[PDB]
Amino acid sequence: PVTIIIKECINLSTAMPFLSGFIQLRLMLNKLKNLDNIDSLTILQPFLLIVSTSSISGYITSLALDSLQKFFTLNIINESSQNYIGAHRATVNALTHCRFDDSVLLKVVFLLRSIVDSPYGDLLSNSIIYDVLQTILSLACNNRRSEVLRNAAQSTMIAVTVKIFSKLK
Amino acid sequence: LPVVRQYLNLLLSLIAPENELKHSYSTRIFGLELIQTALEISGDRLQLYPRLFTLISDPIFKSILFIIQNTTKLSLLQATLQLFTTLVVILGNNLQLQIELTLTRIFSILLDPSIIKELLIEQISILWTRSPSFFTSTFINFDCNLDRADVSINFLKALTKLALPESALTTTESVPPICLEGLVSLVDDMFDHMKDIDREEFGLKKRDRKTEFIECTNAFNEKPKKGIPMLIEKGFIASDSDKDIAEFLFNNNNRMNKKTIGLLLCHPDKVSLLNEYIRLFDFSGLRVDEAIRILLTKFRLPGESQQIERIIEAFSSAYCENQDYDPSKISDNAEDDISTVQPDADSVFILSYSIIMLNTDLHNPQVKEHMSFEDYSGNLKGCCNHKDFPFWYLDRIYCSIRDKEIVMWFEDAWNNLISSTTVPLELLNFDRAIFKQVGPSIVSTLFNIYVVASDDHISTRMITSLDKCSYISAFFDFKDLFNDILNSIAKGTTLIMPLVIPVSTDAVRFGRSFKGQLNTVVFFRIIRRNKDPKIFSKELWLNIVNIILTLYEDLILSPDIFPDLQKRLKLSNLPKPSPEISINEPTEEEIKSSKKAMECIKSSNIAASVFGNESNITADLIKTLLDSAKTEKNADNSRYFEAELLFIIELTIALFLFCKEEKELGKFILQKVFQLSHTKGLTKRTVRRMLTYKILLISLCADQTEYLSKLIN
Repeated sequence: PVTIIIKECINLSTAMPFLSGFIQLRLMLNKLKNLDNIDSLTILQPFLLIVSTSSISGYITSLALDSLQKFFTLNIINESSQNYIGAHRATVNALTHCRFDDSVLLKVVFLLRSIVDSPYGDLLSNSIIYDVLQTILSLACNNRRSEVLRNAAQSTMIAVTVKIFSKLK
Repeated sequence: LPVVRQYLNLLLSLIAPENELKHSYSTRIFGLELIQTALEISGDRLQLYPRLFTLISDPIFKSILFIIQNTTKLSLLQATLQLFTTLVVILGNNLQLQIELTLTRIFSILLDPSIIKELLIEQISILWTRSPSFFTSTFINFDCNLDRADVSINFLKALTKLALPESALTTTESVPPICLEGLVSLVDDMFDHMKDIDREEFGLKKRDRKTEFIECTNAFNEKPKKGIPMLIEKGFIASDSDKDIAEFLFNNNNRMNKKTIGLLLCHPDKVSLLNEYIRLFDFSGLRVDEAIRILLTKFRLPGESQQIERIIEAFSSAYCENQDYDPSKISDNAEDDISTVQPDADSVFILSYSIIMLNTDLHNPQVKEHMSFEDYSGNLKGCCNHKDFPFWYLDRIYCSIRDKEIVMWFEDAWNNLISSTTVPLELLNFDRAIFKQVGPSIVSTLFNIYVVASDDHISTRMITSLDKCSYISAFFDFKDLFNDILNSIAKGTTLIMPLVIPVSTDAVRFGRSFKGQLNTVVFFRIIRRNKDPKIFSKELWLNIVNIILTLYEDLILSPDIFPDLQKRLKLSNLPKPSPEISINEPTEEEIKSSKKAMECIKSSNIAASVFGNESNITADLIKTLLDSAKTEKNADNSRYFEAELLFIIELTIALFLFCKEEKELGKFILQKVFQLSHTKGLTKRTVRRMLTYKILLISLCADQTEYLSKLIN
């Protein structure tokens, strides 16, 4: 089924311009029989609006990123979904820009690992993977963060380097 | 695959009632999320494996249910409700008996803190949302069976009770929109299934039997003495003789209260029934204490000793006939053999009394002194008819008593549960039982929210769903909901000084209120589309007639409803109702409201609303509209007495010309026309115009000659 997204919508609504978007999303996805012709940039755009901006506390961003990871792990977006390429482009594109204590960044890093390592990461544009690599390298090189997050950064950059240079074949 | 069973057993060990203090609540919410993910990844195929299915069915629902009623924090409750809702959606086909208990306990906690109720409603909301046919599907799957509860109707009843603004004290301010969403979705679902099907084509026997059974159970609990022959009345029993009636009680004891059977069997006249009640059961090969336990499971002990005496007498006498007599091998070296003891009636009668005493003093908490094991065996020294019982008889019974006590709160109720398990046109037809048992409640709550609330956006949705309810009542032939809807709207329209484009008290009250506008529009929107006049009652006819007459009271409704009749008979338009003063006092905000009312009635198509379509043309409308005539001049109503009579008369002539009952109904209206024509000195034009109508009535009717003679003379 695809009832997970409405459940995550009500889960994130308990935050007490974005709440109106989420309630519109719930009213839209009252519809049954799979996501169907929905123009799948909009099925999850308000989640990207939460993480993209820089005027919301870390708790809501962590909840939104958990929702995104839940959607990807359960594979809500698939090849059958309309415009899945654009959605999986936008989700990596938004995470590169500003965000956010350290657990939020590790959640972003783990989601980046999971997206890039999977088959759908192959569909990302070559102008975007450079931005992802720049972001992870900025995390790894910087020492102000906690050391264990730096080690996680180290491992993900090794993994995505192997995944990138494997494509050179 | 054994790894899956081991891992799920481990996740069971994470969250459980017994393993509460060992692990912290972060672990518990995490385990709830893990079980949710595991169910989500594969739940369609999880049913096939029975070793795993028992693990996900029987002992994890314990962990679910136990920490809804007992928990107080919010974070754990969120994840538990997440898992519960996912279990409902994914595995709704099977897993049907266990789920009913948790919905029942959910509504039990809901009806009777503040934030917890909001979380409960907000989390359970998705069941009706993602499955709009949920209320129907639970009715097919669960309600139609004879047994079990009836929580399908109680769901809508609980939502209805929670929907009002009265629940500010009970719950916080977020609940009412959340429940009202599903409450409106119920009515909105029906119009999706209405477009295909016409009225005349339409024009659950198990549910009929269930209604008969539930009414019989209610009466039998209320009064068994009348209930028994009433139960014979329904034909559910072979005959009056006690054999069949006694057979009925044992099979279906789960639904009946113990106290009812206890007070039924206590009376002295029915003591003969005990001669055949206990005859069915037979405890051969079992000890007396086990038989006493099964006996106490079936009914509650009385309080009065004399009442208890006959019940113990019947119980003790019943055992003796079951077992024959082979007592000649008395000895004390026996090791668990029962048949050697074959006591008389008095011996079993005395044996019965001492067995029951241990429960109400030793195990009871109110009494503090304990009679020991010593005094119990000390009591019966030379009490069983000059010979004592064997001293291994009482010790076995005392050991059997000490392990467990009899129960007449939560854990024990599960014990009876598992024993039950271990041991398009058709949808409409299966509909029409939902609305009958909830409809008055749903319309009452809708009207309460409509009248109390003030926002335009909510009220428009309310009135639209109200019209959906009216259409639903119209499709069937309920004729108690529909009159209530239209009558209460008629009350709600707010139509039950020097004027001029008139201005009036009723007009200015109309214009200044937004509430009346939607009521007046939607009401005659109902009246525009209809398929039978008989559903209307006398009160609604009075209401609409008073509406049209009150609109005629001022210069709102143009009385030119039937220009064809006037052009046929060659009269001018009827005389207008003659207001006070005319020129072109009021000023500023007085007129600007009232003109809007003059617009809104024109949006209602009031002329063609009730008179336009031919469905409402019937004897009731004419008969009550003639009754509506004032027939009396007064200084208060001297403005319009001359004109209302003409308006009523001509309107009835046009109405009567449509009806084809050209034999009977004309006599009544001709009678009332001639009764009306003799008012005190009405003006010249009125009597001038009335004779044309009178000649027309004389033409319409048949063999009405005396009135024509009086007309000439």
